[PDB]
Amino acid sequence: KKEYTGITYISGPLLFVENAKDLAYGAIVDIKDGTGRVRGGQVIEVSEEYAVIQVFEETTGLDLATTSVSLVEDVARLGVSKEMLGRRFNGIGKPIDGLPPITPEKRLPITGLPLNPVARRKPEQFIQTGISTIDVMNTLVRGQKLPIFSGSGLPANEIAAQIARQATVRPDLSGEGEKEEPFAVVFAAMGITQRELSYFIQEFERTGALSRSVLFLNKADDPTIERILTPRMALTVAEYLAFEHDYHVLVILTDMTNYCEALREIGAAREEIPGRRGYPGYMYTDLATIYERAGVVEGKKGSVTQIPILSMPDDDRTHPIPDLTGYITEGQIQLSRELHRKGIYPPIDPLPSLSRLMNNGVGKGKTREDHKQVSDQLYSAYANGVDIRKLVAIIGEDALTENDRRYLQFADAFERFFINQGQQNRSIEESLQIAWALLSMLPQGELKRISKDHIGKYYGQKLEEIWGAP
Amino acid sequence: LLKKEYTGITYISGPLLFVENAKDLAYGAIVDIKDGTGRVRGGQVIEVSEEYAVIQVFEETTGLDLATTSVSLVEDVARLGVSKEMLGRRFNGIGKPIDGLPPITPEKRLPITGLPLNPVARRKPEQFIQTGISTIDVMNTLVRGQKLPIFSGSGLPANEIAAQIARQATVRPDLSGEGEKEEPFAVVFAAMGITQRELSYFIQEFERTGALSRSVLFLNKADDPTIERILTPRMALTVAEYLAFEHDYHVLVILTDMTNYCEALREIGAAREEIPGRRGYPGYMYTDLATIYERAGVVEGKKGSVTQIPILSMP
Amino acid sequence: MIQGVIQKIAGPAVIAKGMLGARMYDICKVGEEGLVGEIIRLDGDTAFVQVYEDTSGLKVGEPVVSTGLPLAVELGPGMLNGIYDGIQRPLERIREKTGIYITRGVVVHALDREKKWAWTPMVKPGDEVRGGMVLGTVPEFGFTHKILVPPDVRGRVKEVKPAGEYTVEEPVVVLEDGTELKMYHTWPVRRARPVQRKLDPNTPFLTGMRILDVLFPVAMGGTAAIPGPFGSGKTVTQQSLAKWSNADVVVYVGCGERGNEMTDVLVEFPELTDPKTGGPLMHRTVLIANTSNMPVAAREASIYVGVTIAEYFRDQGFSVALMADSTSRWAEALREISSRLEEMPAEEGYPPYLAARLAAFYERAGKVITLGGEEGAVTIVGAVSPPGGDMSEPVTQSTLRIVGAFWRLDASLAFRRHFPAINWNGSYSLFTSALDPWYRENVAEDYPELRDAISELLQREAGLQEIVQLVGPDALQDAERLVIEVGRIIREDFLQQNAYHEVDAYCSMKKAYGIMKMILAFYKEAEAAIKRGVSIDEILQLPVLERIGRARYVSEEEFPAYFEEAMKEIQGAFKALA
Amino acid sequence: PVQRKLDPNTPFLTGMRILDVLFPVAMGGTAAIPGPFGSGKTVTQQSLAKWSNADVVVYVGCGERGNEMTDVLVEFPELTDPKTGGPLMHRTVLIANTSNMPVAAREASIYVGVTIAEYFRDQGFSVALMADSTSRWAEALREISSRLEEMPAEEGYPPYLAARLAAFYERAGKVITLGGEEGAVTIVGAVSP
Amino acid sequence: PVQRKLDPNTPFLTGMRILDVLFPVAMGGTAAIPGPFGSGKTVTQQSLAKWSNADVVVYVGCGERGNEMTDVLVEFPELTDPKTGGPLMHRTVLIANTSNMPVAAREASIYVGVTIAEYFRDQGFSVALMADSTSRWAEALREISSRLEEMPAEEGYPPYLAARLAAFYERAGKVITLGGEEGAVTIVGAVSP
Amino acid sequence: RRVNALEQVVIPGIRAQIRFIQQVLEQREREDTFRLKRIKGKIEAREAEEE
Ligand SMILES: Nc1ncnc2c1ncn2[C@@H]1O[C@H](COP(=O)(O)OP(=O)(O)OP(=O)(O)O)[C@@H](O)[C@H]1O
Ligand SMILES: Nc1ncnc2c1ncn2[C@@H]1O[C@H](COP(=O)(O)OP(=O)(O)OP(=O)(O)O)[C@@H](O)[C@H]1O
Ligand SMILES: Nc1ncnc2c1ncn2[C@@H]1O[C@H](COP(=O)(O)OP(=O)(O)O)[C@@H](O)[C@H]1O
Ligand SMILES: [Mg+2]
Ligand SMILES: [Mg+2]
Ligand SMILES: [Mg+2]
Repeated sequence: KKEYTGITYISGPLLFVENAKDLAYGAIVDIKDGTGRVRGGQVIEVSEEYAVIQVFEETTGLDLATTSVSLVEDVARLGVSKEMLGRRFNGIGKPIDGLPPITPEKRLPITGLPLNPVARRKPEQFIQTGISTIDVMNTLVRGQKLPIFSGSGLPANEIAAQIARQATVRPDLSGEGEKEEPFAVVFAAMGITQRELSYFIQEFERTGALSRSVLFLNKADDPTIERILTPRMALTVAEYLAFEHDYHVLVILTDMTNYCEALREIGAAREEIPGRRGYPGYMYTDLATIYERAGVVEGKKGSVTQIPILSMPDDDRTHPIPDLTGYITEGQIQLSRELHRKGIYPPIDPLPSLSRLMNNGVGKGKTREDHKQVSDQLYSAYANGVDIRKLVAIIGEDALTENDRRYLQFADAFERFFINQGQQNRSIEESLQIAWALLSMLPQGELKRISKDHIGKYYGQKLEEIWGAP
Repeated sequence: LLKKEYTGITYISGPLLFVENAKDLAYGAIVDIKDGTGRVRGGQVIEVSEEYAVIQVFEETTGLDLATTSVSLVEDVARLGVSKEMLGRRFNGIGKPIDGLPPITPEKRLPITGLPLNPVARRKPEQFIQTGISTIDVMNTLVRGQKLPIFSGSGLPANEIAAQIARQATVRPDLSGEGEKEEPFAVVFAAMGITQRELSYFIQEFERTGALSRSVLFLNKADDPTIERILTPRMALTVAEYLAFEHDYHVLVILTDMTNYCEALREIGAAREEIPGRRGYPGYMYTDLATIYERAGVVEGKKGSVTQIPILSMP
Repeated sequence: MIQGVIQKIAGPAVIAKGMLGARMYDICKVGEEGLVGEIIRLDGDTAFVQVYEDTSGLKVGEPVVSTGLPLAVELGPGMLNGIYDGIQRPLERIREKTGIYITRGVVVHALDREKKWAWTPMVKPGDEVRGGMVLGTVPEFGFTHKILVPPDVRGRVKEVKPAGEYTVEEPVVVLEDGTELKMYHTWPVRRARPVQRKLDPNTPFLTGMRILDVLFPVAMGGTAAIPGPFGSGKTVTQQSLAKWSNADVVVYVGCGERGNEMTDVLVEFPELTDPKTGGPLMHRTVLIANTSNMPVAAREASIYVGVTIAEYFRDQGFSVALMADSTSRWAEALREISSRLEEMPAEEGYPPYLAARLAAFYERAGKVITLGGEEGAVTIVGAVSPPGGDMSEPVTQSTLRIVGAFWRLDASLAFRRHFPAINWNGSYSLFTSALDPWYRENVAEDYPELRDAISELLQREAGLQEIVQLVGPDALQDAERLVIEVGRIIREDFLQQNAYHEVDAYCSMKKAYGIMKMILAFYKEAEAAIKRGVSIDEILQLPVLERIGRARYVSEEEFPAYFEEAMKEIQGAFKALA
Repeated sequence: PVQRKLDPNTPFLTGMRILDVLFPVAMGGTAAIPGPFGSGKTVTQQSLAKWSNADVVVYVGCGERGNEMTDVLVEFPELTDPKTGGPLMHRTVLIANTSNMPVAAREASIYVGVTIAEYFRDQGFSVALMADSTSRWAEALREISSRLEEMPAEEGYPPYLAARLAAFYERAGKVITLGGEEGAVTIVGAVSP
Repeated sequence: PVQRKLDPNTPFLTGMRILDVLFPVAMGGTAAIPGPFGSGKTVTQQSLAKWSNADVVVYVGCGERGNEMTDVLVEFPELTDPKTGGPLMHRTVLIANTSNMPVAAREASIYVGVTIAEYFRDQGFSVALMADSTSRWAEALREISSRLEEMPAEEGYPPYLAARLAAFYERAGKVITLGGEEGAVTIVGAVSP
Repeated sequence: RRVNALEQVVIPGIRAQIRFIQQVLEQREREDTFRLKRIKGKIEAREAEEE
């Protein structure tokens, strides 16, 4: 209701307003110009002399004679409800699908509180993503943080959409049927363009995956403070759904490099000295406040799982953004440019990929008895095959021993069948079947990492069952 | 003599504090800072003007405040009371005994920064020192009045080589002439940033060989204040110069871990926002290092000498 | 008391006014919610406060109250079997009142103010008490907790409370000048606790891991570092040290590791067992737990709280082992704090005083004579995680300069499932020589020579890898093939240790001495047979290979017969040879 | 303003084998060609202006040589339009702001070019827009920010440079016009690191 | 001042084979000898002082050790000059400013030495001038500019360092003096990177 | 011969070049930080000319 009209300075994104000591730090304001158009802003400095407001959007029509500022909310909040499944929002909570706005049950601050370290429990259940190179060798456990590392031209958006469309939980394996629990996907896309926006909307709506999803979409021409606020609302909704309705939610943050760049620009706008390589000194803490909101909590049935996606700047893992992500998260999944250029999709390279909670989520009564040893054997056999392939170009294929040719043929068949799956939605049984059929090319007794009981139970199948099924 | 105290503290921020009405403080003077609890710290005036004076504190500024703190002048020039009776004693790098014995009686008080030697007043170092090490005595021989550091590593045994040099050093007058009559050979040992294991090893070596009666030890520990590391070699070289050029002693000075001195210098320089040098080290580091090494040598018309063997580990 | 009002808010930085009299580095309470922070700069009538938690919602004009004291920890009964964060707040009691989230501005106490204790005095009126002496004892688990007069208090006793049940807040001893002494006292974490005199390292710090206490030992009161990669044993070895070492109290510090990894230690540790009595392991340990999303000030101050608690328990007369996890994370917190103060970086962006802080942490360890006249020691083992796996990192370089031992783990041996994964070529220890008189006065007279012989056998094999990696082992001469086989036997039977096994996890000095004696007897008799002239396959045929392999799994009671039986058996078996 | 943004489904034919076969760009797409001096950005963009299948070409010489503008002014009237058969200069609009012209008029030149390209899109044409260097725009921004005495970003550029670049490149695309027709704008930008 | 500057056409004989055969220097030229520590700068300049054919030698020890000046002061009265006979010290002027001496006097010593060398040139002699290190002069300039709170250019050096260096070296050359005679000054400066 | 030549010559030179380049870049970063500090100081000092 009250409006302050003591504007004394306008330059770039900042404006100063005098006699405004009633505005709390971090508040949200409305800025009305002479023509009546209303913009938005955020208070970044409060003093006895004046308050400093960082303005969303541009400051074209503003002038000192007629501009006014009024308060909206002391602390930024978001109204949440279970009606939000199936809706789309713009990154500050405004719907963009043309439907009426939701009526909230509660309004929660977007900067959530940390979890008590004694309240957590160990993650011990897996998620079937439908991709063989992830389910078998780099398994995703409920409560993990597993980033995907990609590059400039690699198809990270396609893999993100495929995982969001195909992901599910498998309660029949865990408890012989157990009881069916709800599943939801929270999708946050930050700094995307129009082509990717159309692609995401079409992919989510063409197959009915929208009925269990919430989308927070932020375009590249949107204000940068919306980009800062975008993942926090997604995590607020995810935590609300998981710890107040016992949902199993999966959160996908589509590009963290855009978040880091927006953080750098916002920090430089507030006149702060940067840290290493021009990025802010508080970057580790700011990224930790986002990643560490996942996990599973003792006494609750729900869980939150995160899959951040980031693009390495020049295929450099010593860049600060991929370097600090390795200190907080549990492993990574790496895309390969060679596999992508050879025509293989999804181009996941198994050698540098790793999951650090795999052993707690597989095994007896969780996936199957033979999971771990099969994954180890596949890793070792592929590692041998690639070096043999490099040696063949010098010494020739006739100078090889008998088993080396078998390893080379295994490497070719592995890349052709296990990794390159296209748009198939393979269950874990199908992935293990293909993996066991691939290991049967190698002679029995060369499989050192697998015990003889599993070999007797599962060895000997032929790969023609998928050779004739592309 | 009377004492004067200044109570107009207007600003404390990190290692610096500002005193406004102190127009009678000389540049470079040493002050005593007293807080409400009665604890007394030390400081040095680094910039004085009409509006205020800037003082940097020798240790942390915890417990200081603008209502109770007072600043008192001690002396306009940093000085050390030196005597011939300090042979056999131990000190903490700021000039206070740590052996439990009573403090010495000063014959004189000398400025610790020293004065440059006149190049006309020097003379050529010529007397050959035989250490008994073939790779030194034959190819890289050591002469009285020389400065010859040892370039060590992280795990290499520099301390043992220093001890072996300090145990086996003789001048061998029979070969070169001038005739017998061996002169006293004092040893001044300055350790900076040293750890307890190295300190115990050095003390046990000195006490086993029996060289402690003719030795002065200045020991600075790793948990001491940073500023005390800066002043540690200056008092050692002041004592060495006094003994050598006023009592005809032949002094051998051993400076341990000059890398710690350079790191402390970088800390103090970065505290006062200077333009950094090659790897963050201050751009005046050459002058500061030269004011230490250039205090050795021999003087025409005098029988004493100062020999320096610094030790540093290349990173 | 000094009170003021907020003048300006800008991020975490708050400028208060009317605070004339506030001291530097005091702890304040900002706003009505009572968020805490430090004073970092005084300027006339103002003061610069840096709040630990988020400042959103604060308004200009809210009160600021200074407590007048720096960061301190409460030291007294009730710290064992407790889990704390970086600034000594109990997490269990926070969970009981606020739920699964840590809300800002919660108020708890480090020690429980409602539990009764049994007080047994050891002084009487008329006595003169100086700091560090014993006023009484209190039973806590299997220990007796000595109540100590604070180090800066002296006077004459006026009245002593009789035996009974009292809380920690009741004044048990009142002096003649009016001073009231309670069961606890506060001490600043940044100031070291005084002692009488520092002793020398002459007794070993047993770890239970054979390679660590034989090849690269560390003494009681020493310091060690362990730069391991992922999956290398950097966590299994630390819990093995917690279980099988000869320290009475263990302090474990997590300097800001991941939450999903902090849950592992917070869950597994309550289920362990104390090998001395069979009770819970947590009855003798103190845990400091931090995660990455907690405030940076607590993460930076985490290790000082642990070292101060370790110093307090040393002052009581015990032997304390302090393990710090990932000092690299602490260095990251230090770098962030320095960046917020606008300081000029050095090397890799770290502040120029990193080495000073690291030395000021590591040099608080040692064996001392306490102010009460007893003996105590503190041993620090600090893990290091280099960023790119390179050992030229500033943190590792500053750590290498002050420690007396260095256990370099490597993942190459973890790939091949060799545990522990210690690279014996790069590791070193500086306590090897000075512990030898203890070894020869306690274990056996020939122990240093036998250890040097085993080390020389391991060194000899290292030079033959340039020929094994050119031609296969089957083309090597029998003299060199013997040392290759003995090197494999040493590397796979003596350096290897199962910490999950019933008897292999713990190994005394005499058992290792016997195993080394058997291995050296095997090698010497095989070489003597070679001089007579034999094929290598008949030496490998001998049944004593399994009796020299199964010496790990024998119990300590059956060892003194098994060792002599094996020695006589191998002597007879090499008598029955050409 | 437009009515609806459409998906790209028709290639932008450039006449160059490697850029048309291996690395295609669509009709409403965007592209960037960075390289050091003497590597061939100007020749590539002029070949695009000569041989592409766009109806109208708008060429923006932000902070470049004047001899290249003279070359375009001289050579183009005698060439033949690929699809309409007339002179090539009858389908081209030139905006020239050379290196020695005043500094502050580079950003204005970029905006004027993109506004004219959006005007020709609303009439149902397909427009190609060439910006000869977007690095000179950033240099001009840095020069003005030096006088404004602002706090600089990574390399002295103002902190809002990325927002301006994103706002410029987001004006391309295939749309449905307010009059119900269909047009497109495709932007090719050159970078001089 | 001078009347005219001439072209150098006679050698400056240093007495060293490699410097006189492979890389000669003329009688009015300038040379620089850079190198790391302990590589042979001081020995080369002292050999030039002892054995060269110059009439008068001016040695400027700006910011160096005090023992080297003592060695020159002691050894030189006993030697003899190659030109005339008599002691070698009778043709030498020494300017000494050691490393522990005040830093601001490093700048003045170079100018004093070059002015003295120019004065002896005006009498018709041939003068050789040696600067023991010109890096210490740059360090002194850096320290003074740091006190002045100026903005540095590279490695903390003030932006006008190259102008001072060029003005120092430009005083060398073979001239026709105002009195009608002919003189020369050759400068050999050592750099300590 | 080829293996020994690579291991004893080619790798150490590349490693030394990498070390040198990293140190140069770090020095430039430090200088730019110092410039930014001076600029912020001037901005702060300008805002209090006449109060
Ligand atoms: N496709 C090509 N076919 C033939 N010659 C070419 C081609 N591309 C470049 N060149 C030659 O290389 C030169 C490169 O000059 P050009 O003007 O293309 O450089 P530029 O990268 O735009 O440089 P600037 O940074 O100076 O603007 C041309 O003048 C021409 O001689
Ligand atoms: N021409 C030479 N003939 C013989 N020995 C020489 C010669 N030049 C140098 N040396 C030897 O090498 C040493 C190098 O010392 P010198 O004083 O020449 O070094 P510098 O380049 O002046 O070093 P600084 O940077 O310390 O001033 C001499 O002390 C001498 O032992
Ligand atoms: N001495 C050992 N005995 C048995 N297993 C070990 C040993 N050392 C390491 N491991 C194995 O290595 C794995 C990794 O644990 P560890 O390396 O201690 O923690 P982190 O991987 O977090 O560094 C453990 O699962 C453990 O089974
Ligand atoms: Mg671990
Ligand atoms: Mg061009
Ligand atoms: Mg020299």
